Formats: sequence, C-alpha cells, structure tokens
Amino acid sequence: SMEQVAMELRLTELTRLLRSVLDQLQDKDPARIFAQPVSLKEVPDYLDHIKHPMDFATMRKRLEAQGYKNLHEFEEDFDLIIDNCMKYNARDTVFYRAAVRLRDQGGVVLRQARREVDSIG
Repeated sequence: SMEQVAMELRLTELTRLLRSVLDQLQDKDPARIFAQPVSLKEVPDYLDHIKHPMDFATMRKRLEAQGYKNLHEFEEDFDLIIDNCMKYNARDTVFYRAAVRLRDQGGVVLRQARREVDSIG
C-alpha cells in the first residue's frame, strides 16, 4: 500500500536521525571504552553480573536493520551501556568514570533529539 510506504519513509528518516544521534553520542567516548561488546573471552563471568550487555557496535547493527521503532527504544539501549558499566565497575575506575562523562555529555544530544523527533513527527 501507499500507507505502508509512507510508514517506511518515516522509519527511514528516523533511522537517519538516530544514525546522526548515535554518531554524536559515540564522539563523547573518545577512548572507545563502549565501542564493542565486553569480551566473554577476557571477562568470562560477565553474564553472571550483566544480563543485557550492550555497546555501540551492537546498537549500530540494530539501527541499520531499522530495528529502532522510536527514540525510546534507542535510549533504552544507550542507558544499558552506561548502567551496565556503572554496576560492573567500581566508582574509582576509568571505566565507571567514562560512563558518567558519557551520560552527562549525551544528555544534551538526547534532549534535542527528542525535540526533533516530536517536531518532525
């Protein structure tokens, strides 16, 4: 149908916007601490601690399959990256600290994204 196509154009444009959002968030991680999944070869107990691992490469795969229906779903995954880190790692670690700074800097990007998503529909 013509509607299904209209819908698909909306999702494509959301994917376009979320791709730019993801790039902006990932720039706030210059150390690349959150770029890839925590290695289960190197942290073999990880899944005993963290039940839903997340990282920026995994988000990108979902994004490019148009697997984010709305900004809320995308934010859920970003928040997992941060919250997983802040639980696994102690406060006095470079990893925890990196997550705090990513959360703080990301907030600004995500604030305007929400306005853009509501604004453009």
